Amino acid sequence: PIKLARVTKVLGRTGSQGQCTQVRVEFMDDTSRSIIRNVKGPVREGDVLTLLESEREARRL
Amino acid sequence: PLAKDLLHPSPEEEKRKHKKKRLVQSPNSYFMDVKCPGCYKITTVFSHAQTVVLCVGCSTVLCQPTGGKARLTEGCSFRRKQ
Amino acid sequence: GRVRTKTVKKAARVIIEKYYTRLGNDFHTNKRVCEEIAIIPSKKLRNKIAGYVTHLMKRIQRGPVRGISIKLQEEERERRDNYVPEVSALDQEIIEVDPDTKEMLKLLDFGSLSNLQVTQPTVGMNFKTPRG
Amino acid sequence: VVDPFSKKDWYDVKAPAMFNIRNIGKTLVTRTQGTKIASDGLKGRVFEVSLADLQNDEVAFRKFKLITEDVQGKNCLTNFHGMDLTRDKMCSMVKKWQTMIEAHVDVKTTDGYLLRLFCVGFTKKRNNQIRKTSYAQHQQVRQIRKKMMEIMTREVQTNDLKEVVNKLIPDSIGKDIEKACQSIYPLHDVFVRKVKMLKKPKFELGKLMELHG
Amino acid sequence: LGPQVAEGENVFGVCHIFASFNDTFVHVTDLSGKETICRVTGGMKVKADRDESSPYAAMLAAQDVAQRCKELGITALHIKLRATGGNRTKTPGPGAQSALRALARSGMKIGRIEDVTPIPSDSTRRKGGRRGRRL
Amino acid sequence: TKKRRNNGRAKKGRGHVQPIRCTNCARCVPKDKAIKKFVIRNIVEAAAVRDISEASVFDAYVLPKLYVKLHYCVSCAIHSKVVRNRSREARKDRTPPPRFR
RNA sequence: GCGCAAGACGGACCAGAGCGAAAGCAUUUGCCAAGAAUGUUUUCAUUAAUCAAGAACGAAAGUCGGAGGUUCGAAGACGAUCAGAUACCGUCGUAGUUCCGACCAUAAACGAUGCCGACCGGCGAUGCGGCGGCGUUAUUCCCAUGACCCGCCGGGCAGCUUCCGGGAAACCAAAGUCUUUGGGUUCCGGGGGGAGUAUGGUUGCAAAGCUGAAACUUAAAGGAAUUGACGGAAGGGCACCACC
Ligand SMILES: [Zn+2]
Repeated sequence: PIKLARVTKVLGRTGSQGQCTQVRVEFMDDTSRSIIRNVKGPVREGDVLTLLESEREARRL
Repeated sequence: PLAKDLLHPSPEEEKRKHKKKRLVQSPNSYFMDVKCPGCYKITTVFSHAQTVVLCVGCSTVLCQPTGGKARLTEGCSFRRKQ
Repeated sequence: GRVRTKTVKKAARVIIEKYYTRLGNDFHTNKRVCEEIAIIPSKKLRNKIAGYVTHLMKRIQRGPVRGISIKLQEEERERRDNYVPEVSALDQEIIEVDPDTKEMLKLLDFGSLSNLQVTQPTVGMNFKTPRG
Repeated sequence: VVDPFSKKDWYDVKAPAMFNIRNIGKTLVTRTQGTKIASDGLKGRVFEVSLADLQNDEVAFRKFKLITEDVQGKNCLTNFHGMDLTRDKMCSMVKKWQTMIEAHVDVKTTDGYLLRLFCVGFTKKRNNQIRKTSYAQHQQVRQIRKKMMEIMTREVQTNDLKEVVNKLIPDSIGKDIEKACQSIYPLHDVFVRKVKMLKKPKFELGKLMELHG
Repeated sequence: LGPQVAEGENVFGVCHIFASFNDTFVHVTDLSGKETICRVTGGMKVKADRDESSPYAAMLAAQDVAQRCKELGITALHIKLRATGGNRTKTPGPGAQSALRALARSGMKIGRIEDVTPIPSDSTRRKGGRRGRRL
Repeated sequence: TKKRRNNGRAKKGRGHVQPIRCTNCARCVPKDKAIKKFVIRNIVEAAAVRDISEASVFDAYVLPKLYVKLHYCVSCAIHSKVVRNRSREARKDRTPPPRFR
């Protein structure tokens, strides 16, 4: 299912041309799951991300 | 270094060295004087002795040989010759 | 970025070192005294010397700094260095020697010393670090 | 077009009475179709269940292959077959700067169950040893192996498979090996790493009844 | 259809996740090892020989295999992860932890974790030459 | 001219050292010329260390590990960036890198 | 998942550790005959060092004969990459890879470093043997032995270090003790090519091995080190005359 999220701390900006920010992502269900994700676009700390598959992992492309 | 005294080495400096590398070759062995407790005899035994030294009277062992030094058996006391 | 070159920092260091009594924390009265002490070709350098001085005067309250040397600290360090205690740290009535130290003193015929209290020597010969 | 899992029926694999947990799980087999019988289908089934599933407070890094041989109508009675250490404890044991002492015997129980007692031991770096490694010379690791094949032949030949697996639950063999062989070179972490099963006499029905009680 | 037991007790099957780089396998089997149930590989999901071992290809390989045994009532699994070993690589494939996480997030439970890959005492000759894979 | 003093090898005082393969390239490099590496990592990657523990029917179940020993060749170690080229004076310093964090 | 067999190979433990004349040598156990080092107030008393001729062993590959063929696999056949591939890559696959009887006698057979001998700096480790010593473990306590701990002696494979001295330097405790040149002794080089070729002899089943020119042709070939430049080598860094 779809899962709504939050941003704890932005880690670093990865990608082929530096287009992807890599971000440490908390959930909004009071969950202690601090997943790391690949977000494309401008991000600061304290965003509200919206994922479709909430079990994916951060790689470096 | 560079001013030792080779004519007069210290007595601990003499005993550290090899027995052929001393100023004069001194042997590292001796003749002990083993006393078996069960008997009353005196049998002069080399320290670094090879195959076993039996008493003539009680005909038991005194020292079985080892790598370097022949180990005495139990109760066998010895007083070193001079 | 905003890094101050050797001209601003060299001039600021000499003008602290010579005129520390007039300089304080306000950048504005620092600028009004840095244009009366020094002859600076004008303002955009004058306000950069006076700003590093205003950042450098706050750095002197928190202790010395590794460049300049000013004589309000260097009298306090001088009175800190001429400091003797009342009874020295070498006047101990019970000083601790090993067994073997007492033997060296007996070689030096100091076995009649009364203050020496020989300690029990260490039972294990364990001092090397565990290699591997 | 047909689900093959409608013709499958379940069975309870029942461990022998040497432990605290008696029923260990389930199994699947199809029904008998006249020509073949499901007991033959469930005959050659081994069960490599660990020890923490059979006893509660013990260690978990030991295994036990269990062949089943009796079916009792939703009751599958199994027999001890073999033993093994897990492959994480094995690779955890093997460090670099010590010796490994291996041994094995083809020892015989009193009922005729020809086992094979493998073994493994390692030397122990001391508490105050500044020295980097602790190897052992060749007559030392031949004398440890001599005292290993002594004890894992004198702890098996006096008994049958009743008492051998009672010894194998707290692993008294290794706790006697290290306690006997401190006086040669201190062994560190010594076990029996495998027990195979070479040949078995013909099955008697009432004997396995005694093994389940 | 299933084990006639109360649901507080947890029944056990064993899965043998044969993780490689050609593809990843998920082969659930009963505790005997003899009568197996279903073998949902990683290659059955995507139709691409390049993507036959991707970490998403084992995310979907261990989602459908958690529906056939949940159809038969199995609630807790035993895990025997296996790299291809022998003479080839004894490091697990990348589609192994993903196939574990898809099995542990689909409601199923775990039992024991154990690494049975075929390692030899010593084996025969390696596939390549003396000078190796010149590439 | 002689770049290494031990000839890039650990053979010091024997004639022949046995040949083993490479793990990636499968190249017969001798035993004291293979770059060696011992890895101690968990068998399940650390992202799935929470979700393996919630599905545990056992309490405080320990996590088994992978223990493989890797003998890389010389050619494909520098390709894989596990070993690198150093300076002429850093070449003489054979201490292991600071892995302890 | 249970078995059966077939031949191959002996991990991790495996080290800059051990032994061997060098090639070379790791599962258990026994048998057989050798050896180094150490210890010795044993013995013989110069019996020694290096070596033409002559001789033993000699990785891998290969050739005559049998035995076996698990993997791997020269040659060969296919499929792909490619402008082109008769190669790299992938799938099969004869001789071979394994065992024994003969031959072959060569390698980046290397420490690219002849053997014997003396003198010349340190340091910490290590392996084997011997000697001395606090104090901890086990054989129930004692002795003795093992395991450690602290040294010393002898011989080993090595390491770090240094304005010992050498060297063209790189570097070497030997590659030092060298114009302040002489301890003994074998082999062997004389600018680059032609050429380890031609011929002759000899060895071999052959493959080949040993021994081995000249005519002519050239003014350089070459060794270490420096500074750039270049890299489809790495690490880092930057630019909308780069990208996103
Ligand atoms: Zn390689």
